Amino acid sequence: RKTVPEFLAHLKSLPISKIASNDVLTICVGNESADMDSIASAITYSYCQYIYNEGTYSEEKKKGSFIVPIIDIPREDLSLRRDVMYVLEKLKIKEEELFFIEDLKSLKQNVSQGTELNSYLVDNNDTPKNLKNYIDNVVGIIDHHFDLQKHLDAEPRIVKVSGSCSSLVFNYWYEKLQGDREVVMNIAPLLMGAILIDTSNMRRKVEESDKLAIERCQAVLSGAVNEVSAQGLEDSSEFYKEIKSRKNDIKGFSVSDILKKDYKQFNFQGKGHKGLEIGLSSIVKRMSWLFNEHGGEADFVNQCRRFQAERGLDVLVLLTSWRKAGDSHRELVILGDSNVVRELIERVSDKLQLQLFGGNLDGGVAMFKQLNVEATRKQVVPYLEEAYSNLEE
Ligand SMILES: [Mn+2]
Repeated sequence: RKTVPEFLAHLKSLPISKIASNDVLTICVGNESADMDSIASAITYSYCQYIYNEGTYSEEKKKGSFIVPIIDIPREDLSLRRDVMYVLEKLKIKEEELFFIEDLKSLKQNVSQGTELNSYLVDNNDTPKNLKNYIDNVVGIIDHHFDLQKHLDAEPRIVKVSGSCSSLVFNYWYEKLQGDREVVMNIAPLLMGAILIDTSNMRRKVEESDKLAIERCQAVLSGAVNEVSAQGLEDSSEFYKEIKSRKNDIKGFSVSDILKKDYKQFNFQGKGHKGLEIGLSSIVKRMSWLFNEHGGEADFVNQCRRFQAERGLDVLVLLTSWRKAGDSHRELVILGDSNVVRELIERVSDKLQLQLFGGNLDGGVAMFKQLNVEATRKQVVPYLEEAYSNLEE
């Protein structure tokens, strides 16, 4: 019975032909932002599949093959997620045991050209754009984002409301593993990392899936007890503070690091035959902090324009958020051609309750207080998409 690092090291020790089966190599990948949820969900799916197939739950059912968990970023970018590093350290998962974009490319390169590369998707429901030329078929989906209604024949195909995708992944596998306590012990830090960050320690965005996953972890982590003490929840709170603090820590990172470490890119289809290439970076510190840490407004904006150019974007959006004295604050900063950016912002300003504090839409760089403090990137993207659909051409 291998632990999670032992399972990962075992995959690393195998020839690709023993990972693949009948000319199919199967992976599981999260989304291009590679946050805690994407990383935890991918590793969990893959590890649970391994345990399931090796065990007696799968008897008189038949056993597939290994699933390689993928983290969809360059290996070097892992360190930008200090919260994730901390949680991986708790499980003794070494970075050299994990599989990143480089590894997936080496896989695709080192396997025969006739071998199909099929993917489970977790924390997304269509293939990340950067992997479209690597992945042949989507075979299963577990996600909690807007349902794009693709891959309707996926097995499983779970796209449902959840604070954390990881809750859905875990509950799915927990049933199949008949509550296997060892598995739960072996993944709990990674699972709870994702659930607690995504739900702000089970205080925001909580759904029945998250409540169930937590209940299941508590039962195991407690073991045999005559009464339930406060200690488990106290430990959960200390762990939350550690991960939240580290997610909130971007000191010492470059502007490019900050922009790329929680980033999603889209192409919006509009009335024009050419779409809008748009990237959105979600950031944990306010603009004045960012400026002060990065040589000032001018220097900071210069580095943003560089990142925009490098990623081939028509529009770059920065979404900041933070909490102070118990209250949420948000800002939205947009960079792009004055025409498109003015029209987009003018169409979403009411819903997002945007108040200009710097720049000018006509210059193509503008900075807004966002008084709709409930709206995250998950909401902002469709608002912008709708706005873009209304633009003439
Ligand atoms: Mn998620």
